[PDB]
Amino acid sequence: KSRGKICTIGIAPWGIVENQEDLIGRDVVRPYQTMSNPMSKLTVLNSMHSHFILADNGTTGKYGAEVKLRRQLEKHISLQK
Amino acid sequence: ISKHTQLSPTDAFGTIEFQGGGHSNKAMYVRVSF
Amino acid sequence: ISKHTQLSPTDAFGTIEFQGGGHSNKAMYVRVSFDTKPDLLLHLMTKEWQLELPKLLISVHGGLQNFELQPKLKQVFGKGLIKAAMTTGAWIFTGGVNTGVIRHVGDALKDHASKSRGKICTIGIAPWGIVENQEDLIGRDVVRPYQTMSNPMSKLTVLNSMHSHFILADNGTTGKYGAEVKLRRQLEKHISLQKINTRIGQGVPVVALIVEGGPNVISIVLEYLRDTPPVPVVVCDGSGRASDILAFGHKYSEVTIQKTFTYTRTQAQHLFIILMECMKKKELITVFRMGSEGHQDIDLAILTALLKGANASAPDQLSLALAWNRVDIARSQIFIYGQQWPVGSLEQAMLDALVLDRVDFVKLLIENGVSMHRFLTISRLEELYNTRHGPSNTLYHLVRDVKKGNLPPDYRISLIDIGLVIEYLMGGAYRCNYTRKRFRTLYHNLFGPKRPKALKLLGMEDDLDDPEINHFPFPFHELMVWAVLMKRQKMALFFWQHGEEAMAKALVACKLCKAMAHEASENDMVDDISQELNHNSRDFGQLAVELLDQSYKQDEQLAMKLLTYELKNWSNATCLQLAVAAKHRDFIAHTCSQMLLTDMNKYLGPYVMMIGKMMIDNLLIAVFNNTFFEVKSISNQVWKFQRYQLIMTFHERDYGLKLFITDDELKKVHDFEEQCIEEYFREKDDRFNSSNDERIRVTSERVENMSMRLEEVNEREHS
Amino acid sequence: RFNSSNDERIRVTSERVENMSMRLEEVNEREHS
Amino acid sequence: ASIAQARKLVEQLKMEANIDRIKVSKAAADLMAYCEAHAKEDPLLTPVPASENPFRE
Amino acid sequence: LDQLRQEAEQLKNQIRDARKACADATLSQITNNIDPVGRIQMRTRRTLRGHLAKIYAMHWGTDSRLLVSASQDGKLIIWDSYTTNKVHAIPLRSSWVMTCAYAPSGNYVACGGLDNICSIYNLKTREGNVRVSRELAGHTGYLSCCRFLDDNQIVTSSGDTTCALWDIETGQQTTTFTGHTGDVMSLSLAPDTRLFVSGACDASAKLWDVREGMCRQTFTGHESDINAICFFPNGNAFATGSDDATCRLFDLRADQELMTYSHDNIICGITSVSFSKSGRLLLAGYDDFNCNVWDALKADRAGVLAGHDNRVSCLGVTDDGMAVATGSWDSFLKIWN
Repeated sequence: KSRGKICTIGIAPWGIVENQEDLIGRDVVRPYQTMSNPMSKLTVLNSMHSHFILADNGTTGKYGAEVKLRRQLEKHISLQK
Repeated sequence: ISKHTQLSPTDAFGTIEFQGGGHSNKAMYVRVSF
Repeated sequence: ISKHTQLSPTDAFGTIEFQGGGHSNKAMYVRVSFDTKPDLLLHLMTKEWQLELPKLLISVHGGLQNFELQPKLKQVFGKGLIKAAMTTGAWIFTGGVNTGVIRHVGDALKDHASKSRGKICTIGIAPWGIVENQEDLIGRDVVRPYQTMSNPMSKLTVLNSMHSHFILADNGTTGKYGAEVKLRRQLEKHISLQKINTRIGQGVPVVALIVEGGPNVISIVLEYLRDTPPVPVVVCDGSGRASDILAFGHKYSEVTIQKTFTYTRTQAQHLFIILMECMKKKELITVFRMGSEGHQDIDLAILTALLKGANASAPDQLSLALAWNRVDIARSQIFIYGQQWPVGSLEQAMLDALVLDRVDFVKLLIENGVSMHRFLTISRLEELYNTRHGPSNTLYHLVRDVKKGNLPPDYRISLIDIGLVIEYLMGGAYRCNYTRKRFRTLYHNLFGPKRPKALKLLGMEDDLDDPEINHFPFPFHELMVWAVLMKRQKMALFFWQHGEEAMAKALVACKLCKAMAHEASENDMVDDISQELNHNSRDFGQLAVELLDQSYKQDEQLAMKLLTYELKNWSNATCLQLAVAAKHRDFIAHTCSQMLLTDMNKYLGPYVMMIGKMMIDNLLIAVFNNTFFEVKSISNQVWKFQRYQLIMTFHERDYGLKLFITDDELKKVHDFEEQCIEEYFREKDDRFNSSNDERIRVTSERVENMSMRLEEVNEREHS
Repeated sequence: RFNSSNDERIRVTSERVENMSMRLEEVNEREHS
Repeated sequence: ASIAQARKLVEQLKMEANIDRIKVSKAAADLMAYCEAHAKEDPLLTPVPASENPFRE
Repeated sequence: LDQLRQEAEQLKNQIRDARKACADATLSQITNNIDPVGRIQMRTRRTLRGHLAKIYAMHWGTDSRLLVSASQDGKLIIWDSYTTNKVHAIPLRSSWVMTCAYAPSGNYVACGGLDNICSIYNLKTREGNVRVSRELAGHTGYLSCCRFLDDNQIVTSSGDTTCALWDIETGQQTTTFTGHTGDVMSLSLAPDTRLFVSGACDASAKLWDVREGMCRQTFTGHESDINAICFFPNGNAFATGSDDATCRLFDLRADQELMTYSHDNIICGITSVSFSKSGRLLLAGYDDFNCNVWDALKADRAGVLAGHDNRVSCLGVTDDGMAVATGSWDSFLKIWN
């Protein structure tokens, strides 16, 4: 509909994506596959994104380990001028 | 266990390219602790 | 008497010419027995009447009276019926007399025939003795004119006009019913027994459209529901007759008191004994009503009616709609949340879409996650080159020319021969990747174990790990190549808008179109393929020039650097050389092309060419004065085109011809090119959408819709 | 070609707009409140 | 769906496993009894020049 | 009802299990005494010079004096083998015929191939010209190889998983040999005329018994398409030629492999193979330009007979075993001895 790259930021825990693999390449390009199977309980990362954050706590497949970091991030943004 | 984790360095971060979809989406991705 | 008939072979069959209406229509008729088998019927239809299998069968049952329903209510039915019969091949089963809904559908067919072109297979299946003109149609193989003006005295009904095909079931008696129901039902069964081209193994889907009717129509719809292959039933609410009472009875089931309408014999004759089953199968009832709920479009409701009754795998539904070529319905029904596409089905669907040349379906599948990288194999491309489900092409003739015509019957074409044909078209110095020895090894070691079984005797034949493999780093390049080769312009254009190095692809495509047009002109072709290929070459050159100019306006330095690198995909050249071989006047004459030469006389150069175009011929000065401006312009084009040849001649390899840069800068140029082409397409959309005529057309359509909605609002009277 | 010309579209749309305006005035005429 | 095909191999398998597959020591001696007795006539392993041969000029 | 696969699994045991119980003294230890052949060089006698292109098939004449030409030109040229001359030349309707069978008496010739039909031609017509007797339609796979029993009964090899036995005069086929899956490229008759073992794609030969249309034995142990097969003269064995560049000799009356006859330099397939009159020295035509005079009994090569610059496809050994004659794709035919 227009131009420009609107900065969209996503904070996702490490153990919930479908493919923690295929991304291990440090500071390098790794292609991703949009298609996914529903029998896998895990959910892929959102497409049409600008920047992504992979939160981590060690646990895999368990929600509730990302609200704290996001809240502190918004706190420091409030701490910004 | 009570969060018996380790100090392993982050070793999955950078920039990926989105295939399959109608547009090539680029997202700077970084594994990080909480 | 009980069916002891004078059985002689039939001797009346031919054509008619309608008289009385505004359309002179020709219809095919055969009078058969009321005990005829459907086998010879199908033989006659497919062979004699040249009627291929439709992708849909429509069963219509209506009253035999002369009822009338509300105007501005039948219009949506007519629109949906016409759309269904026109968009995809669908045969219509009816009687053919000028009564009931048959007269309505004949009027509808007359309506559309005055709107657009196209033909619709209408099959009139009625008993032979019903009509008054049982005579005047006895002569065989003669066009017998029919008179559509019907006298009021006769209790016999003429055949409704605007009919494509007539079939008459002789009964032994004259002017009675109850002898064509069985034949039509068995024909429907026979068509259900038939198999369509889809590899899923799907028969011909059949709908059951119910309008008006009577108590007998209730028996018919019960038969349709209770058959082992279920027949989905669509009901017309505006009928008022027994079909409409079933539509009313659909709502609020498990009262019976309200149904006591005394249709025949009050509540003494209550057919609830079978209406209980009729409403037991109410999940398959495909209701229809205009002005309420949603999806009031008759054709769209008809199509999805066979979809809810399909009950098969979702890929089967996708294949059926792809054959139907209705991408909107797949967008609507076959693509919803929670689809769980089975593994391997999507690749097969994409393959069959490619072999059927459906750009819209292909783009929808790709938007659903189908990736041409992983989907493409060498085997798939080879099968693409050896199919017959689409337009004609010269490729077999071209191969026979290049490969010296040593072919056996129905040879299976290989990729190496394709590359040989390509290199034959391109020119001398060209060398494709296919002819390279690495491709030779990959083909022989992997793709050639024993695939040409009958060729090993004839002798026309001469791995550790992998990236999945059978993988062309740039699959869209070869896809566009194949699309060009099979002469499919739209798919090639769609491929060209994706990928990288698109301008080089455009130049290559223009050169290929020019060469193929020359080949067509060389060997007594149909004289339209030649000019169509020339038009395609014109379009490719136009796209190349427009992209070049837009990139030049975007930036000058990067655009100058763009025509410099070697083409690791296209026999290792640069865009300038390709345009020279393609002989593109303006592209070479373009501003950026000229200044690109400068890094290696302007005035009097055209002056010499001025006189040369006059050397062929006060009257002379009158010719000279009126033939000077265009000649000057063309001479300028020629000189700006030939400046490259002059520079190379006066020069003659890191520079001088090309420029070589690292891969990272090539990636930067790739992103720059993708940005430029995206900008070009978006600006083209803006320019097309900003024209005043487009706004006028949109305003007209919205005004029409607003007037319809205003009338709809004015229909109600709350006070 | 005749029914796709801009001028015909303008004329038909203008007549439709005039009739629609008069009809909308008729609709607005009834004030039940 | 199709069960006769699986039978078809067995009837070929049953009547074949019991055939007279002779002993390899005895199998050789039958084949061994050929060459040394079939001696004077062969011009291809221990030949003689081409007087009575089929292929001289 | 799937136990039939378990019994076939059970019945698959006895062939190997009895064999390994039986395989106590293979051919390696029985006759190790006989000396290796060493250095024997065979000389070409006649070279049929004058043809145009690759020659695809050849069968000899039953007087050891003649053979039928089958080449890319399409001319079925009845070549005399005692003056390097010919008698008649018969171009076919289609130049793609991949076999030629010769009547055991010497009267007629079968032909077929890409046309998926078999045609028999009357050589000895009263007017002096060869004319086709009749065609044999009924095969949906191309005719790869074929041989007569006599001038009326002919076995044919087809690629549509059907092996046939055609009556000539009637034009009808009484029975069909069904039960072979790999496409049969060559058929080698047993000397009794009542048996034949064939070379097929499924790396399996079968003792197809003629008077029934039924398979007798299982001959498995090769690796790829069996492009060639030759019968051992005494009637008890047969050697095969395949694509895996290896010769694997088996036996009828013991049903076991004998040895391996392969070289590091032989990678290409085997086109045409032939025994000796005693079955001692074994011949094999290959895709490349080097043949070997193998020993199916001792894995010994008498020599390499390289005189053709093109692909070797067709050869024929005399009934009296007096010599061998090889034809290749260089439009020639040569008689090594």
